[PDB]
Amino acid sequence: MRVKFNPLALLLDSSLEGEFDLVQRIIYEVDDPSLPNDEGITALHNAVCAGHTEIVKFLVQFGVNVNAADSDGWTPLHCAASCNNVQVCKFLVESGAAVFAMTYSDMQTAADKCEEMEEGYTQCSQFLYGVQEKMGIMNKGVIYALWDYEPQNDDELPMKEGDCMTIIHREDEDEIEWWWARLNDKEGYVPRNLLGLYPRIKP
Amino acid sequence: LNLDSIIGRLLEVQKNVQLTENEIRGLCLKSREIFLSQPILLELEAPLKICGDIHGQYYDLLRLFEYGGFPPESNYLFLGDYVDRGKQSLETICLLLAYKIKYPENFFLLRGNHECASINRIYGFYDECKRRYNIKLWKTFTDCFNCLPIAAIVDEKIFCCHGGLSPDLQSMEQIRRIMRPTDVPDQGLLCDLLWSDPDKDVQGWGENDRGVSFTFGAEVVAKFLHKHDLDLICRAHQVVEDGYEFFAKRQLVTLFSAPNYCGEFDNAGAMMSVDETLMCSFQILKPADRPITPPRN
Ligand SMILES: [Mn+2]
Ligand SMILES: [Mn+2]
Repeated sequence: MRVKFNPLALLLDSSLEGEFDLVQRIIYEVDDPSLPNDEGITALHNAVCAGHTEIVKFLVQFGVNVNAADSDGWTPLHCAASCNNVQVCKFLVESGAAVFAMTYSDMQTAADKCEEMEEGYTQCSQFLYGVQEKMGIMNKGVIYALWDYEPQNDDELPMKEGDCMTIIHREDEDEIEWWWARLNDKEGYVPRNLLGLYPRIKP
Repeated sequence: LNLDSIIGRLLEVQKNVQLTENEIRGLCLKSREIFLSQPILLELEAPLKICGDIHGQYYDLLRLFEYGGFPPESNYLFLGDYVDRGKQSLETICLLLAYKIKYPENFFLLRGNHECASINRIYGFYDECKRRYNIKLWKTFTDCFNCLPIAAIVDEKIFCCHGGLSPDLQSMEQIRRIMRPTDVPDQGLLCDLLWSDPDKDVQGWGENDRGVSFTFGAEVVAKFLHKHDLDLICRAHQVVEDGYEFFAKRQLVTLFSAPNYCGEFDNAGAMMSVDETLMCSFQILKPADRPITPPRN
């Protein structure tokens, strides 16, 4: 009979501490690797904040919730941005990060979290603001729904998570936060803060 | 001495609780005899909850019991530092002593460095006793604090103490032979058990900024566990941001159970639950004080 710690507690700590070998083992003993602690912090949060890039990838390739928000609404992208870590920021965006996800107390996106006085600020903020600018224009305007959405108005498209759509018209028709998109044979407004440049990886 | 009455009046703040001087005296006197009838090195079995510093934060002690289950629903081991700094050291220690007398085989208190007449003379408890009662009561607490056990081993796998390791700790039998009642000496085994700290930047035994005892590094932890076939050291004594903090690849854990310690930190408090298979998990006392779509324009 030996001492062992709760596997979820092991996933959080090993992801924070950089013990990639343990992360690979203990993750198959946790029920939901996306489950947070008592403050909304997940294993992916810890890996991103501590800069353990290989763990960030592994968790994201594993299918964890790339957009899990804490009590303040901080997503992993918010964390990467506050570290001015453009490389992780790009990998998260390519993995389904909600670009326009906003925090609760201040209504700020990840781009707004880049740290003015720390190194890497220019490249990281210009990447994220640049993605906010060209989202729905670059890549032939192709965009992906990161959540389900039943419409609340008649001119709103129903979205299933993973839906691939084209932004026909954005930010220029009396709607700064809703974009006119095409989904298959239908057109309608979609809410920008549930959209990604790329879709999530499926768990 | 009616313990149910006493505990009831202490639990009624669920604000000062007015126990009589003789009631408080009786708590010290009955608990002292129980402390002396049990070993100074406790040998316990899981399941149990383990808690760190309280420092007179009485309302947080009630939160601990609400979360973990009031005695005797759960077994408890407290690692010391019940008094000083906080505003309600008297309510804190009185309820812990009352539970110890009610459930002496399921409720356990270890001595911390503040269960010491030299330390709590100056860090609050002496003043609290003098203000709300008298000096003689403070001396009765000292006689009782001087009989507290100082360490515990859970299922021969978890070594528990308030502070940490000691250069003078070669065998558990040296703990067992410390006689009571005793003060906390200026140096030596009992002192280190109540006063030492781990330190990630120390190889071996370093200096301790408290001016007492030593710091110990990760290698000291590993050697101690290997020699005594232990898996874990569980200690308290230092405020940690998340209520619990690992050291030396999770071979040691620091537990602290007073959230917003001193009102100066924003720390959480934690207790550790050990189940029958020695699976350990942490309950956090938070400091007591699809996404939404945009609107249409
Ligand atoms: Mn303390
Ligand atoms: Mn202490």
